[PDB]
Amino acid sequence: MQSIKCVVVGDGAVGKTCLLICYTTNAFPKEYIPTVFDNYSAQSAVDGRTVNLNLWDTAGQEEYDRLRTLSYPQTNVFVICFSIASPPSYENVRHKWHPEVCHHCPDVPILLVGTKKDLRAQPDTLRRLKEQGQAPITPQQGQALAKQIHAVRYLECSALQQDGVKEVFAEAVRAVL
Amino acid sequence: DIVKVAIEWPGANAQLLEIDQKRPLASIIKEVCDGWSLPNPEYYTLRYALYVTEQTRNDIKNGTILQLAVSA
Ligand SMILES: Nc1nc2c(ncn2[C@@H]2O[C@H](COP(=O)(O)OP(=O)(O)NP(=O)(O)O)[C@@H](O)[C@H]2O)c(=O)[nH]1
Ligand SMILES: [Mg+2]
Repeated sequence: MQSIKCVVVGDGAVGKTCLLICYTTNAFPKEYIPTVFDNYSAQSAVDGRTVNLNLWDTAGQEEYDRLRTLSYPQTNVFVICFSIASPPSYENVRHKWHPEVCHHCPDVPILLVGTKKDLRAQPDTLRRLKEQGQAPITPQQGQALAKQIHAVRYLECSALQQDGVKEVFAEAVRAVL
Repeated sequence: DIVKVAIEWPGANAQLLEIDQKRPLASIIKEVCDGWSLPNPEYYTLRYALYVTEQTRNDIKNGTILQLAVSA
């Protein structure tokens, strides 16, 4: 049984932590608590095989930027996240996150994840983003970003609706298995 | 009480530790030194990347990055 080091990165508040909590317990936390660094460990069977999935949670706030990069060495697969309700986090992927990961870990597979998919058609999110001249990120937009950064896969999910979180990490292990 | 920190050592990969604030630094430094196979831990001190002493140990905030340095 092999072990897989999986590191989740993305802008602050995109939902990287809730993602890991939903996959681990199916819970959803009450408040936004910024992450410094946290670890989760899980046994998961993918295509009839079992692996040790060692999930490293990462900080998305700029205060902890360099701290985040100290977790990178020997990462087997990166999960890069952006909020479907935050285009800014969408742009930072190809301009900030993909460059940073590639630099510290070239040739390490990258899985691209659009989180908070349930907010794509919510009135409040639509109005707010409308004032600034933007709309929730489109499925086509995600694919264009995944191609541009050579992500092994593009996935959309919602920890709040428990929709697609399992598949996200099943694909993380596959990318390296 | 507990604090999360990263400890850097040149050439090696940093250690991301949760430090027990009830344990002496000396025990923590010996553990950290073992992590990089370093003997004579008493001749090492943690400093910011300023020294971390027993007097100021509790000033450390979560996410702070420390260096394992050779003492004066
Ligand atoms: N509507 C909705 N909100 C979500 C979802 N997932 C997370 N959120 C909300 O998004 C905010 C940020 O959540 P969190 O998981 O902590 O994000 P993070 O990327 O880990 N932040 P950090 O980088 O500081 O550690 C929280 O309020 C959380 O409730 C989701 O699927 N749907
Ligand atoms: Mg988090």
